[PDB]
Order: sequence, then C-alpha cells, then structure tokens
Amino acid sequence: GILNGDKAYEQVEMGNIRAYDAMFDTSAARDFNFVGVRGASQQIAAVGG
Amino acid sequence: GILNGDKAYEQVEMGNIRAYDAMFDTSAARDFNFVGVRGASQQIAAVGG
Repeated sequence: GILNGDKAYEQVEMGNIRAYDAMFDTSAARDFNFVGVRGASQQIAAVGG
Repeated sequence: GILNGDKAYEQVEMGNIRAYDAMFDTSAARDFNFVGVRGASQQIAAVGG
C-alpha cells in the first residue's frame, strides 16, 4: 500500500551498489518480497517526482 | 608511513556520516589509533589534490 515515515530508509547509503532496491535484504523476512522492494522504491521515487 | 592499494578504503560510503575518518572503527585494533586514521585520511585527500 502506502509508504511509511517511521524510518529513514531513503537515507540508507552504501558503496558501489547501483540499484536502490539492492541495498535491502528481504531474505530473512517471510512477509515481504523482491518485487515489494522494487515496487516500493518506485513509489519512493514518485514522491520526489 | 605511505598509503596502501590493497583495499578500496576510499570507496567506503555510509549514510549521514559527515567525517571520512568517522567511517572506521579502530577500537578492536590494538595496533592503530584515532590520529592514525585522521592522519591517513589527510594523506588520502592529498593524493587527489
């Protein structure tokens, strides 16, 4: 659904990682997905235009 | 002494950290220091001018 403001996931920065979604590890989560992060990151970008 | 090329310590990137030397933890090392990292980072910068 809609995004969150609980965390600064938009402030996470990493070296040499080119894709934003590749900064996050969903493997331990049985709840969330790989298209979930990519779909979220498209909603994150759309906030900024 | 002189710098190294064994590692990409110049490619380490972190969020919200303003000082380059503050990216590194010397606490576990009994060999190295806090002015050692700052002195190194001044030699790292001087390479680029």
